[PDB]
Amino acid sequence: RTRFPFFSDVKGDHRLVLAAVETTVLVLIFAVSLLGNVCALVLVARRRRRGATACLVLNLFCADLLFISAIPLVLAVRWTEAWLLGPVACHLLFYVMTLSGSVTILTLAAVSLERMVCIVHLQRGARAVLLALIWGYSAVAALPLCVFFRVVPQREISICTLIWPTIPGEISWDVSFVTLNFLVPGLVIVISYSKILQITKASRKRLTVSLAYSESHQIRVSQQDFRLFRTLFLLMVSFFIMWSPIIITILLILIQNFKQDLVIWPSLFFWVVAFTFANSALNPILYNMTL
Amino acid sequence: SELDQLRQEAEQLKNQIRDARKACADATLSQITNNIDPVGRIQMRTRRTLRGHLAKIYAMHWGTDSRLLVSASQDGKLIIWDSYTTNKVHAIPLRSSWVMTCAYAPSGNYVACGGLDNICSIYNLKTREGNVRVSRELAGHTGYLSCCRFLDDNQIVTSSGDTTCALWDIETGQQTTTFTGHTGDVMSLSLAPDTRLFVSGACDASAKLWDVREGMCRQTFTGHESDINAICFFPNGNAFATGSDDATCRLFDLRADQELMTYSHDNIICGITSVSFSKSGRLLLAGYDDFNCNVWDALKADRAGVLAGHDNRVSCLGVTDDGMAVATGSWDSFLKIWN
Amino acid sequence: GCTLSAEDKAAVERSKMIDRNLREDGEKAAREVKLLLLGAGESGKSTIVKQMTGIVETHFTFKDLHFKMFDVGGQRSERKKWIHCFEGVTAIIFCVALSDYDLVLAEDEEMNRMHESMKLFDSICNNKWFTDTSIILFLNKKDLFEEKIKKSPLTICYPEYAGSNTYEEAAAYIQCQFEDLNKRKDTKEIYTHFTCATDTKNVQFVFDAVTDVIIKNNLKDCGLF
Amino acid sequence: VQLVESGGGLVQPGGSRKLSCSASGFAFSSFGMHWVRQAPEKGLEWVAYISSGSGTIYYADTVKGRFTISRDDPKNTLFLQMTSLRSEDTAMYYCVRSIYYYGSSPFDFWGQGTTLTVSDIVMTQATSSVPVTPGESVSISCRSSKSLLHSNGNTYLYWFLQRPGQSPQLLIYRMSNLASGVPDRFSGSGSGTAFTLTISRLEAEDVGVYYCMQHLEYPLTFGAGTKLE
Amino acid sequence: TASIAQARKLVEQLKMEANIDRIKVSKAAADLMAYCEAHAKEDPLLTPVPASENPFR
Ligand SMILES: CCCCCCCCC[C@H](O)CCCCCCCC(=O)O
Repeated sequence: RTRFPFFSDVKGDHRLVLAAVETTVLVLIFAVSLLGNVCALVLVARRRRRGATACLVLNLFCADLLFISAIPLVLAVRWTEAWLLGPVACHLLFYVMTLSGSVTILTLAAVSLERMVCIVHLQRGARAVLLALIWGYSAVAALPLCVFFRVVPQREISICTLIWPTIPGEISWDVSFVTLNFLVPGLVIVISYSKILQITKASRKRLTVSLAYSESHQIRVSQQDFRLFRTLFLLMVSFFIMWSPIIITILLILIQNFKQDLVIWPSLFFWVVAFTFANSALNPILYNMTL
Repeated sequence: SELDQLRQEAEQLKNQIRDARKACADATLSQITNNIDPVGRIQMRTRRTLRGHLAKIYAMHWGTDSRLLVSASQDGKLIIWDSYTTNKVHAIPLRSSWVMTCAYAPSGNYVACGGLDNICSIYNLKTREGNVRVSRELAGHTGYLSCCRFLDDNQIVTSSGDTTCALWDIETGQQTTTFTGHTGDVMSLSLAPDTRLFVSGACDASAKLWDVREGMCRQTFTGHESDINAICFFPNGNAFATGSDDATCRLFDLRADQELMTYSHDNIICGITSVSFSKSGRLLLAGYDDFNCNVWDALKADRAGVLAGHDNRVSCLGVTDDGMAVATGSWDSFLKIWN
Repeated sequence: GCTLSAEDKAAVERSKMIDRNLREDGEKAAREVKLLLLGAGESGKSTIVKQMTGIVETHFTFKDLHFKMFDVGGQRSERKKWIHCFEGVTAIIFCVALSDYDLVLAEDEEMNRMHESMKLFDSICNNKWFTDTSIILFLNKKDLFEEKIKKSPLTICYPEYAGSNTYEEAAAYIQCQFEDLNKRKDTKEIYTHFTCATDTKNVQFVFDAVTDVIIKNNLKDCGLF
Repeated sequence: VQLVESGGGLVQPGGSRKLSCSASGFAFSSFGMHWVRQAPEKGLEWVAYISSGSGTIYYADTVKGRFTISRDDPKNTLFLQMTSLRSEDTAMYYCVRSIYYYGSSPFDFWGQGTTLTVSDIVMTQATSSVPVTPGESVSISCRSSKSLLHSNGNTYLYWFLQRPGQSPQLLIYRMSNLASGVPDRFSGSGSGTAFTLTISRLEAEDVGVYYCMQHLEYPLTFGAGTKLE
Repeated sequence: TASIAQARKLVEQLKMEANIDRIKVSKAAADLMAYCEAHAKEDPLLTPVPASENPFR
């Protein structure tokens, strides 16, 4: 009966200065992400003279655009206490946000798997059936997030909350959504980058036995094995530090069903989401390094 | 003493040659053709793009019907193109992926190719078995074969990297005539419209006009400061078009025996890979290492157009015998039919 | 597609079949490793090609990897006019002779032919086409150098050398002198190896060095490097 | 170049029969192949066609759905499977070579023949038989339903010649060209729907039946056949 | 040994090159100008003729 609001603040703590700080944070995030992602998109499009994973990255650069284009709606809502927007926006805003999130995670995992298989099965010396399939899983898996949003006054304020006719699947959907959109992708990335590192260090230890390295040349390679391991580590932990928080708050929202407590603060959910929108500005940096 | 006396005699004879050339000059080409109307602006659009090569494209040649094309690439492929419909009439796998020249017979029955194996192979296009097969391999050169050109019928002239050119006999397979007199690698050949005289340009910054029947050089033109990569005839067969590595084109002449025009620009530091004229002899199209082609206006010096559709070095040019198109090949494995 | 005659439809079908054949043959040729083999006079290229008229291509296979070695030693012409043909090969196999510090050129008895070999190495590793191609330097005839160094000091070739004339460190000095000619230490790497006349690990070393080259090229194009 | 074909013989109606043609002397894998049958009434009419890539198969709109045509490149053999043989399907069958690119001869070489007995634009010839005189030239006329001149400039009219006891031989393709090995006495002209073929000096080997054909669109239709004796 | 023969051959080639008649450069310039003026109407690249006769449009 006590539905949990999503994007709504009582604003009983501060006189709209919190609204000002949320607006400035969101507007700077939106501006930086728009500019950076469009610049990365155009420069990566510019060098399409060869191949080398220049297709799956554009998918990611577009998904971050969907995030940052869905941002202004919540930016506006934070000013209005209730869900004053048309009762069709809630059927669409959260759906597009979840779709963009799931495709960003899946394209990260697919880029990592492509890189690993390229390195392992030597390239020199399948994609449009994959882009469609990852865009296809997300739309069918995020579908229960567009039909189960009923705008109901909670008090009298409309809250655009989520409810489930099937109380049975409230646990089954989230468990399947977290496991196959945050667990599978993470393990794939981890094993792919671990295999890449293993291959690189197995190749190197085979030459040093064969005396292919002199002095003052064995201290430039150690300046380049460390630099590789410090790039394959920034990729493997930015995934688990930016997409981990959003996943965590979904579980606590579910477990709030049986907790019957105040485990989630009134403004906690918005801040976690505001953190995740930063990840749409980080991706045109990590996956466009050394350019 | 005799060697020094002979060297002094050669030097004084060269001085006499220079004096004779300077005496036969009245006014340069920039003075007589000053009052003619300018060409203005020449714009061309890429009508067709011929895809299918998977390596750098080193040579091309137009058919005498001005519709069929041949192109040679480093992936060991000689491809016959239908320019109008982009269709591939033939695909010939060379025995050697190192090919740097190709020619298409004026009668259309044969094609030729050569490269780093010092052998000019000839393929018969119109056979009774339906396939294209090697008719004759011409061997006898010691330096890389840099250019080949079919004569009127059943004869080919080839210029190689061993400072010697050779006129062959495809019926037998031996050098009918050997032309010597270059001190550097010969990189380009051109044939007169009457097909009795031809011109070879070499790395010695020289271009020699030979006689096919006699087999002995007639005239020698110098003036360039680096290697020569391109050579061509004017449509009336009485002028040159030399492209060098020092970013300059020059317009020589066979009767006046003296250079006439220099096509250069301060903004151009790259060499010239290919040079050709238009049908009327008014437009001189030159390939460049600046990833583009320049359309100069002969009888003048100002530029007339830029063909910048490529994203790599333009290696080969060609204007149809009809004069309706200008194909262009580059190292990005694309031909473009401009018009 | 609709205003084509029957003959033009058949012509377009023929063009498409030719395109398919070109694509298949071009996928076949991107799975072969091409190695431009260089050297100087009497460097040891002959024994290298044995233990493992223009260009002379050579084919061999080692552990499901096909190699092509494009020797251009017998072609005497300007390198400036055909060296860009090989822009795009995986690696360059440059062979020199260690026992060449006491011999001299037949044409001119000076510069001991080893500064002449270093001239070619400098000219080849500083090219404007080979700015991204690794090198596999083979120092040939190491067994004959051992006796040659015990009788004649290495300072004959190198006035500025200062060290004891033993093999284990004279070889290091000459290796360093050859490697110091590199001007781009980040883009390209030199994989030096000391080989004898009766050594059987040269093809294995070429295989290891070329897998390393390929892995680095892949990491470079993927963006990870 | 030789195409040898077999599989004929007396067959009862309602059965099945496979005609097999073996090619020896050319790259069979790059040639489209036809089948042209001729009843004893001296009428050539097209049957089927298979392209070079073993696709794009066509059939005449008289026997479609009953005959199948297939090719085998490793064995270089062309099969025609024939089912439900009717009483009107008795004829002599010829296998025809064909190649299509810019400037080829699509009906250059014909088969040898196979006698089989059972127990749309139209091309019309002028006459059925013409008196001959070696001194004067001989002109043969031919007309079509509509114009054969396509928008690309080609006029897809062919000309054949069947000598007694032999196979038809190509003489002129696209109404203005001449085949390989044919003497230059023959010439062809015409415009639109009416075409003509001129022979300068008629000889002993110039007698026989002359046939028209169009390749503008399928099905291919032949003429009645002018008999020069 | 063969160097003096090569020098003699070079001198002979220069001598035969020294017995070639030459016309003044004005005549050659006039001939080139007349040839370019005589073919100015039949050059598709020089004059952008309408697409009626163009086979690539
Ligand atoms: C990493 C996961 C996929 C990307 C998430 C994108 C970030 C913002 C969208 C969130 O999906 C929140 C939308 C409503 C809460 C749904 C779960 C509620 C329940 O059933 O407990």
